[PDB]
Amino acid sequence: AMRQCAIYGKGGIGKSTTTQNLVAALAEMGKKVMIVGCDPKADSTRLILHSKAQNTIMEMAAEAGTVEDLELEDVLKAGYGGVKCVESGGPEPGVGCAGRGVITAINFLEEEGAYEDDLDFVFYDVLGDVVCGGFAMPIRENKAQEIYIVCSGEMMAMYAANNISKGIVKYANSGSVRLGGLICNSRNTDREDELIIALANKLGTQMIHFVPRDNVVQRAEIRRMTVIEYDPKAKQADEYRALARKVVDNKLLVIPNPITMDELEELLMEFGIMEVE
Amino acid sequence: AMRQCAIYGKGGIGKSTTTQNLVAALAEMGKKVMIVGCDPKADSTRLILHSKAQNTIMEMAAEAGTVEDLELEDVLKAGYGGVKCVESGGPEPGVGCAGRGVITAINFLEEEGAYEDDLDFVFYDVLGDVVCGGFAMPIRENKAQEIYIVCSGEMMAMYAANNISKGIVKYANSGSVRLGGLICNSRNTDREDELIIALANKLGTQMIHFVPRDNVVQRAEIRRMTVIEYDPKAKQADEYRALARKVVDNKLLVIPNPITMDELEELLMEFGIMEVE
Ligand SMILES: Nc1ncnc2c1ncn2[C@@H]1O[C@H](COP(=O)(O)OP(=O)(O)O)[C@@H](O)[C@H]1O
Ligand SMILES: Nc1ncnc2c1ncn2[C@@H]1O[C@H](COP(=O)(O)OP(=O)(O)O)[C@@H](O)[C@H]1O
Ligand SMILES: [Mg+2]
Ligand SMILES: [Mg+2]
Repeated sequence: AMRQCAIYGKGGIGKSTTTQNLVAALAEMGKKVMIVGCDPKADSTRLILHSKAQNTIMEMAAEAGTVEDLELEDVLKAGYGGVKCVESGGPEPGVGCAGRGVITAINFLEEEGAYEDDLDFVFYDVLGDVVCGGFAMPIRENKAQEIYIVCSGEMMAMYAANNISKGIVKYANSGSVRLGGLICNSRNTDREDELIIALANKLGTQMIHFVPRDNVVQRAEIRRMTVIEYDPKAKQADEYRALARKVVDNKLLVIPNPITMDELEELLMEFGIMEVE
Repeated sequence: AMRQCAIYGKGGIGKSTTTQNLVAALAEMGKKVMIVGCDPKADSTRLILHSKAQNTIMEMAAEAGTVEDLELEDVLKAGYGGVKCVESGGPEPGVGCAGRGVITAINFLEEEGAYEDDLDFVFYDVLGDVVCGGFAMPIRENKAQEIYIVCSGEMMAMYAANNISKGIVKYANSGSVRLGGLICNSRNTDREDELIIALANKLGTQMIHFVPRDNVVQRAEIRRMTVIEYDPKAKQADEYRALARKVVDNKLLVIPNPITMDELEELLMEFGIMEVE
């Protein structure tokens, strides 16, 4: 068995940083993990690979001729802790559907046998600002059974969490895609943890971890590393280890209860977020 | 003549706040303005209308039967300063293309004669995290001749600005869509203004205004108002008046020069952004 997990969230919220650090912690534990980048930014594996980014399946297929001329051994790349990494890519802006490369990538990986019995986890790092096309495919096509949403006390981040939850509800009749939890990537604001806990409770899930804002992340990323690799003794490394432990142990996978915009606004007002100075 | 402008940018960067405040300042000056919401969040007109949000063309068409059963006089709503407001809407998450409602809305507005000679400006408030489907339509179909990108020293915000610029370049052979400038919506970080000026120069454009981070925005928005209406004497009101003046006077509309990710990273490192504590 392997657990298929997808990390969703609005752009810039911390999906790739959180995913790569969580996965590094899992590898440090002895888990075998694959990361599948499903964001056109295509930098979802750079901290595992110590790289600028990674050439995408869409790019490699175009240079090879067709995706079928690609071999899995040429596409997947291993980095820190033996974590295997692949990037979907996507069309250039203004051309075709930004999510089209995700469909091509996931189907290629399945056909080519990337989902070897030995994997313990697959993480898809998925753009979440729209829930359509290839970005909806992990949910619509039952590819990621456990969705974790990175979010913060930002209204936009919570709105995205609600929209992703609506997509999960839409496809609940088929497959087994469920919301596994919210991950609060802190903006260093008062009561933020309480706010995301409250949002999670309203959606029917939980806040699986509160990730502090910590500049060690920037220092590690400037060096193309997870915090786990860059400074295993960092306080922030232990934060990602705690998140990884809780993901491993998590058994709550729900069909979420999307909320109204009135409920979101009440949450913000209640927890004095919009009133913090 | 009327100037057709589109405000693009990543989610949560400040498009709707900036657009509505800029437009309120234009109306305060005596300009006639229409705002067309092109973001599924569909709250791009609430501060002009003093409202929760606005019912969308997609919603109204579904209740009426077809979009052709709708009348312009039932769709457009006027708020502060006589500013006319409409929201496109979009499909629910997981269903169909998130941008489909933008195509329906803009075509409806054109067919129904919303672009009356008396308008001085139309502003489209467009989701910019992907540049495809209906979100690319204002560029692809030559609807917004002047694109202004709201951005900040956030790497994701600058990446979005570059991707939108790539979309402008893609469609430069036809129509007349051009990049008019970057608007820095400040994160209260050192040298941010210099950073966005540098990015603008690399793209071939300009930073048309640096909008400070100011909590009066939250206080006005809690009351469903632009700062312009809420407190015309606020320092931030004068900031939006300065932005509006510079938009009115702006004559630089370029085919931009998208940059590499290496150039973006160098910009961040140069201006010690990622190294600010
Ligand atoms: N917990 C954190 N502390 C400090 N910086 C963070 C943290 N999480 C993310 N970041 C920073 O935020 C930026 C965006 O994170 P990223 O993971 O790339 O977002 P996404 O993948 O959701 O677009 C990066 O510069 C990263 O260094
Ligand atoms: N200059 C500013 N100062 C303070 N808060 C701001 C400013 N600009 C935007 N905001 C806040 O940021 C949030 C997102 O702005 P919004 O315009 O809704 O973003 P977008 O439309 O790009 O998703 C809102 O809560 C708004 O109050
Ligand atoms: Mg990312
Ligand atoms: Mg908006």
